[PDB]
Amino acid sequence: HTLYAPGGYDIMGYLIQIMNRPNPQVELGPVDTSCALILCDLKQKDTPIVYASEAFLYMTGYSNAEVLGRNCRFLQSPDGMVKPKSTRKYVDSNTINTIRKAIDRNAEVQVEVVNFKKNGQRFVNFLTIIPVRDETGEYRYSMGFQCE
Amino acid sequence: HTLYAPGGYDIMGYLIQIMNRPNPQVELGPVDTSCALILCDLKQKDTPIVYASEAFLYMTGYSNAEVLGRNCRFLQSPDGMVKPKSTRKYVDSNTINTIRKAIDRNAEVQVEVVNFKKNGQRFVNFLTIIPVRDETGEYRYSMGFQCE
Ligand SMILES: *[C@@]12=NC3=[C]C([C])=C([C])[C]=C3N([C][C]([O])[C]([O])[C]([O])[C]OP([O])(=O)OP([O])(=O)O[C][C]3O[C](N4[C]=NC5=C4N=[C]N=C5[N])[C]([O])[C]3[O])C1=NC(=O)[N]C2=O
Ligand SMILES: *[C@@]12=NC3=[C]C([C])=C([C])[C]=C3N([C][C]([O])[C]([O])[C]([O])[C]OP([O])(=O)OP([O])(=O)O[C][C]3O[C](N4[C]=NC5=C4N=[C]N=C5[N])[C]([O])[C]3[O])C1=NC(=O)[N]C2=O
Repeated sequence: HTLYAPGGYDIMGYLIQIMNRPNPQVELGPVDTSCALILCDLKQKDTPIVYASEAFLYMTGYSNAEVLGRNCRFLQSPDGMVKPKSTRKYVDSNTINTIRKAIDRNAEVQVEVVNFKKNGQRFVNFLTIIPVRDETGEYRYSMGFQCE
Repeated sequence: HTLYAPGGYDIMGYLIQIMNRPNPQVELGPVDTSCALILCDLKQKDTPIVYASEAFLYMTGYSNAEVLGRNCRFLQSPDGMVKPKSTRKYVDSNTINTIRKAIDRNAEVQVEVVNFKKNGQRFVNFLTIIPVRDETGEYRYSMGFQCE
């Protein structure tokens, strides 16, 4: 059965994997459940978000139906309109390249980035993205760790 | 919360210890952030709840103040009144028997029990209880996974 994971993903399992991941690159610190986190599909074009907890939804002001299927970059514009390769007027291009390259290289990244909520409120997001290997060792997803 | 998840018992740590238990008696399956969690200390009088995740609070409609320091059986009555060794007038007593026995033998139990929310709403609770063994063999904590 899958009664304890209606979201569709064993988030507890990927967090455990990260906790014990060999040679931890960035310092994650304490994550439990109430943490604002999301999971993206690396095996799907533009790494769409395939799971958004809560906390994350509450924080960003977005619903589960508003974020699932989209790339987390929409949080970079006060109107949630962020196209790939484009130039953000309020977010450091440098920062996002660090995130971009780390992701393509399956490398860990931890930065501070300017994000925006649905209503348009700006805020600093202490983000960290750690790739996740599936049952077979291949990196199929990436877990997102957001914090205001 | 501030960073990602500090204030509290090492819940993440027990979830890890639990998934890696090489004696699976019951099947937990995948677990996400929607899973209501509670940690109980079997060595304290009447196995009181020492930790309750927000999902549990949200599910049972009670607050942290209201569930902390108490035995989860309070959920077996629409008014929160459930004294030990007493006959409940709604619940299936076999489910209540099975649970208690399991808990006394430090055995994993998985049932569907009849619970009640703060507002009186009745719900079927897919309850799974797994005790955590100590590095010394002793069982102090027991983790409960509940989902309507
Ligand atoms: C979000 N959380 C979250 C969670 C998870 C699980 C993942 C995988 C990622 C996030 N992110 C990041 C977001 O999804 C995305 O990865 C990020 O926006 C960067 O990637 P992308 O594809 O948007 O990059 P793009 O469009 O190329 O823009 C970069 C920027 O840099 C300039 N650029 C381009 N080539 C360059 C250059 N500068 C210098 N040198 C070269 N060679 C461009 O002009 C662009 O402006 C999350 N994002 C978020 O904001 N918040 C989270 O919580
Ligand atoms: C709750 N979650 C949760 C989480 C965690 C971590 C634990 C450890 C436990 C739970 N539970 C269970 C609850 O706290 C409690 O353990 C459970 O209700 C059983 O224990 P208890 O103390 O209530 O038993 P009691 O009072 O002895 O009553 C048994 C009952 O059965 C009948 N009986 C008694 N002797 C019998 C007999 N029938 C037949 N033969 C004999 N010899 C009587 O009718 C008794 O009244 C959680 N509980 C919950 O409801 N929801 C959760 O999510």
